Amino acid sequence: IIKTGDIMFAVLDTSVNSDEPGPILATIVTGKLKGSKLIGSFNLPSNADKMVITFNTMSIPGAEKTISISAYAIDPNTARTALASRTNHHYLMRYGSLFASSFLQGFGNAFQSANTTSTLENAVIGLATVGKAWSQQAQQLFNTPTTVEVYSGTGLGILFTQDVT
Amino acid sequence: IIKTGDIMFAVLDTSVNSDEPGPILATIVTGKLKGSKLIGSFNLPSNADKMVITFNTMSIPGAEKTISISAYAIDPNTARTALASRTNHHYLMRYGSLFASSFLQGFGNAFQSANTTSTLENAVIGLATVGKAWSQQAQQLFNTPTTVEVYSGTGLGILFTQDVT
Amino acid sequence: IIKTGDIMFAVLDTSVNSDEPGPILATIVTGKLKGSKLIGSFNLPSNADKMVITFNTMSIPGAEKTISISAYAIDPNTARTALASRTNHHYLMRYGSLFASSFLQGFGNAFQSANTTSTLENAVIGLATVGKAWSQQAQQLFNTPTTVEVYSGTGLGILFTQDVT
Amino acid sequence: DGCCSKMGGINYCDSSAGRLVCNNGFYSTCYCTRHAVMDLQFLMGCCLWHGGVYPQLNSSGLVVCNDGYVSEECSLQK
Amino acid sequence: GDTGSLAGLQAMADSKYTRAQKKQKMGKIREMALKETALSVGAQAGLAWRAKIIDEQLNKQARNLDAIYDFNSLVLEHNILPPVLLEGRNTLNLADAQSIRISDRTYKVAKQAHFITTPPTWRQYLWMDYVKPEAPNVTLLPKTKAEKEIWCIYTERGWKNGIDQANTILEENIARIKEDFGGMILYRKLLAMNMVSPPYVSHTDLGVTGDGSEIHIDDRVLRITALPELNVNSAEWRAAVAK
Repeated sequence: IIKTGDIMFAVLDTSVNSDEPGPILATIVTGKLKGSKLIGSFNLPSNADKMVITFNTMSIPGAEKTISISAYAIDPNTARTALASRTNHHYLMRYGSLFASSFLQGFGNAFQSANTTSTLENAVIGLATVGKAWSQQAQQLFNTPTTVEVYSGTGLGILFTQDVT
Repeated sequence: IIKTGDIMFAVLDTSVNSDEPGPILATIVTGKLKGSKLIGSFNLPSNADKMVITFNTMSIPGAEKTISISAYAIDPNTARTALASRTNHHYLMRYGSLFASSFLQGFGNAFQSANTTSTLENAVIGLATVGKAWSQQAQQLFNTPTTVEVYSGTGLGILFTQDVT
Repeated sequence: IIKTGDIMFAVLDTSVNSDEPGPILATIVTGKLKGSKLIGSFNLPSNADKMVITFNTMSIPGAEKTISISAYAIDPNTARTALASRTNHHYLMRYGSLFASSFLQGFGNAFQSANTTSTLENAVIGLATVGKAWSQQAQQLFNTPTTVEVYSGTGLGILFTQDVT
Repeated sequence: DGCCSKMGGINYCDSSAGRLVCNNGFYSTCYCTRHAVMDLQFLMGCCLWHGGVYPQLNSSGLVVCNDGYVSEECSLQK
Repeated sequence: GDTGSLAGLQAMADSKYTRAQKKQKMGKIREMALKETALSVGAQAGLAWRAKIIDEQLNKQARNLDAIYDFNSLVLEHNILPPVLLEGRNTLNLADAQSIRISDRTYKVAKQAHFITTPPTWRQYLWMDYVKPEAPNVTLLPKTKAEKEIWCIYTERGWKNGIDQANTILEENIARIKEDFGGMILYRKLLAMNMVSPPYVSHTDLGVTGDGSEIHIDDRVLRITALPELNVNSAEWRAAVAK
């Protein structure tokens, strides 16, 4: 018998990159249930300003039963929903690749255009033709999002949604 | 017996960003109900002139029941329906990125144009080509809204909608 | 027995912006019914000529009854249906942003066209390229109307439509 | 502060009398254990000299005692 | 103006007061909740404070209470609590028209006598329960200075109300213990007057009892066989006189 919408603690012990969702287990560390383990998963948001773990597969020892109370997560001693991780993983790399391909395209075309009014010609040559395919390939691969990653040494706080017996 | 549409209070202890909905609980601190918890969720408005938490699931201690008196939120000590939060999160970032991409493209093309009437040529080169790709990518990314976020220590007021027993 | 279409007084203690409709309740302080209160909602007109509240869910305390007498609202001591609020909320911001984006576009094109008849050219550059993207974005965002918002301390009058008992 | 002040100091607590013993062989004026001789006359709580607090979380603000007496001053008022 | 009301009505026909009334109408329509909350919290705080003061004043002079309310003096010889009697003089009832029923004096048993272990004290009759409330919460706040001042004066009125409630409760307890004590002393005086019956008891003695497992070396069982009650015949009534 658990009241609807109260907050309990759990501790997350193993980490995972947010590219393959999967069953992630925590150990419930406070409350009436002790020694109990729980598996769930995450979902990837479009904007990564928060990250939560859906938690439904609850195993309690003593007797071989598996209740399925489903609940969400909040950051303990913070009481907010964000994930304490890095979000700027893959911005600057693709930015630099695109801008370098651009600079090549511009070098070849503009310093060929300035020919009217040897080595400089070959510089025009090289940047002129290696800008283009690399630029369209950079816009091809530019779409990969910046991954988040939950950590193996920070717990989480689980707030209830329904009742169990 | 609760009359249809008087005003009660609660204190909210948990914060959440306006990106992924979920269960959010308030602590009813006064009235006939003590120890009462109230879970609900939120919705994302198109304009930031108000922001509310839609409350549906009431849990009351003492007796094992779960009544369904559902209600909305007003701001504490304002009696208004707006939410005390910040909304200038992503004006300036997208504005400056788009405008810098534009100014780059314009710099390269017009200082190419004024050539008739080597380092300055390379300035033309870099600006003329890193303006355009960043401009189309910035207009690709320009549509992301500024999120709002509630706080983890603010009370709220709740106006009743129906009767219970 | 209530006369079909008489005038009652209702007490408004909570405010709402005219963006999301909701159950808004006032308290009747006069007449035969004591302690009675009435919830309803508002509507968004196309033009801001007046703003009114429709009221449907009427409750008389003591006994468990909930009548549904429908009524409209008038401004007290004016005997008119307008709302005392603001209406110049979002004219000037969109006007200024649009006209500034325009002025940038015009500066670039005309001060580039007057070139035949470095830093000044860069001024032409900046206005020339940052005008157009902001111009189309402002023409995108111009469509938002001016919001009005009722107060949390001005009551209203109610004129009846049907009979109850 | 120092219970055995201006004395030999805290030696040990006698639990049969619930009192500390100073190093000079005198009974102190501080207690150590709960089960000693107190002299207190002011007491808190309600439903006193009655059945105690009825354990059921009632919806109404009136709180009754287990022996049936009604304590409205312990309760809230209308 | 309702005093010289024709002149006041001719004055209210003027348009100045007609528009003067609206800007005070909102103030006279938006103030009640602050007033009611101030009244309620003043009632709670004053009731608690006066209750604590009353308990301190009561426990300050407890010795004379034990001096006056010696139930242990009134416990009977078989450790029996005497019963409670109520008396009345100049009884008159009117059921309806053409019907008057009169009587001079009357008596009634209220609490039947029963066994006791310990004599009672005054504390269960007269101690006021005290618990400090440490939950000050404000729903709507007085936002202007006039609102805070009237909030203070309604808190003061609630303080007075809680004082009144505590005083009435204390006098209620005084009335109850007076009724019980008067009943017992009235019973003693009437038995001295030989109007009531004495309580009658018996004791049965049983020898060395118990089975082979456990034993009791005696067994005296005491039961009261006759409750006290009045006699309906007046021939056995003896008067008294002093000097």
